[PDB]
Amino acid sequence: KILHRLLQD
Amino acid sequence: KILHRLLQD
Amino acid sequence: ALSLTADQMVSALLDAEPPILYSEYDPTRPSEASMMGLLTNLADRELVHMINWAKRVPGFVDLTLHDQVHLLECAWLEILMIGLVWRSMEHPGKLLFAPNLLLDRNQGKCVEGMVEIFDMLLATSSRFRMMNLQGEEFVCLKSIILLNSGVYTFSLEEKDHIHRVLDKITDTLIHLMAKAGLTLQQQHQRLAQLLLILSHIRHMSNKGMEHLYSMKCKNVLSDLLLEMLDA
Amino acid sequence: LALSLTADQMVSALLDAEPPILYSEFSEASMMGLLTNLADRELVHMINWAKRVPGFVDLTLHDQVHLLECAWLEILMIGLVWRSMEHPGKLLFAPNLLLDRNQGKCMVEIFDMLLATSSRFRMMNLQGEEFVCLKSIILLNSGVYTKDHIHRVLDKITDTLIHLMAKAGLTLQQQHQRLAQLLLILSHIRHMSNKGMEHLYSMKCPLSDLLLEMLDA
Ligand SMILES: O=S1C(c2ccc(O)cc2Cl)=CC=C1c1ccc(O)cc1Cl
Repeated sequence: KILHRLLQD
Repeated sequence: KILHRLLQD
Repeated sequence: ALSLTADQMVSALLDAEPPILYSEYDPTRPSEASMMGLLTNLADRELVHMINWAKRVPGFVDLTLHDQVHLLECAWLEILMIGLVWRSMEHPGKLLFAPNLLLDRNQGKCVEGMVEIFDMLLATSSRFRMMNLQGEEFVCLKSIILLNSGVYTFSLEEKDHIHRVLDKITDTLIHLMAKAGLTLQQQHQRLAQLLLILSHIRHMSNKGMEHLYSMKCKNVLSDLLLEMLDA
Repeated sequence: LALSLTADQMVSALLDAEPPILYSEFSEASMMGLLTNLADRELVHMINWAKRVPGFVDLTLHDQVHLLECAWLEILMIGLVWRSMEHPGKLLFAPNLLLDRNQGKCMVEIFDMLLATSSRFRMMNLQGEEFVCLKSIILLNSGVYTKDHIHRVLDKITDTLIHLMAKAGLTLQQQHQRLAQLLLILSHIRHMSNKGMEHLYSMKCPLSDLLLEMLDA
């Protein structure tokens, strides 16, 4: 889940 | 075209 | 059409309301194909009443026939769904397609993909209930869908007439909520709340078309409804 | 904290979080490669813009994902329509990427609807403070059905939108009429998004893993 990564950074 | 006939009654 | 009072506006819409139809459904018997034919046959008979209801909406009669055809074939499913959502307002967890055709979420699982549309219709019905939508605001919202869902695609100063009628129905919505004892802030919020619903009704319609265009080729329908799809 | 704002600091917060206007780097394959590459770089800024929308950070991470997945194409379209405003008959995808209806061949159905929306924003003379409010409403509304906090923030953006029209000197009738005209446009942006989603699914399945992840939802 790439969207999970950008929402955390 | 049924939509045309039902609109002119 | 433009000089009617807001009190005269709601009575014209409430008088033009189509009837509630029944289906040929019989619980001596249960199929996903048979249940699909009941929804299609019911929607086809309702389209005949909707075409006559649209002609009684203020401002719709003044438009050209080519524009009347375009507004209906772009919003017919939206009108059918918001009507279904309205009839199922006080039947929580179930969709009242007809007084004899009352289905829950478990029966929408027989047909494929429709559960997402089914639960979205249920969520819209629960939204109307927690807001306690009135019939006067419902006939206004349904008239907005008819004049708005196909206005951007289209001879221009008939479009300006359409926006003038839309502006009057907005004042009619504000007039009703001002009579129910709400402050101007509460009127603007409820006005915004109601029109945001139409974005989801629009969404469910586009999802309904895409599913209706899959069983068409797969042959799992009427001639009038097939004309609405071939458009 | 989103609920305690004055409509002025709500406007100043959304305008401060505005994403940049990116640039692009006409066959059917080359033009598709440019638009999808531009949209992929815009997805990264919108994600950071979404976190700066007051009230969005207070949501569950899974809820943040669902709202962004349901409205990412809507946000890109109302931005394109807004950038393309003072360019009638043209869609300003990027300052160096200005396309006409003739280039829409190589789509043309969604292209004219985007041009029709931009002409509507010009006819109404849509202000920037109203535009960022409409874009925030799209983020929170388009996925709230698949919540009591979302609608409290939605009512606040409504109070902020009404305040903007009250400052410009419009009577109460002109306010709720323009309020209705703006929100009814969001039904067309929703319609253009769904018609764009079904084309990308057909046309694609080279796109990025992030953009492909937005489509598999
Ligand atoms: O508009 S598009 C788009 C875009 C890119 C940057 C933007 O700022 C806005 C958009 Cl709408 C990426 C792919 C598009 C697209 C391309 C072809 C087609 O048939 C349909 C669509 Cl929706």
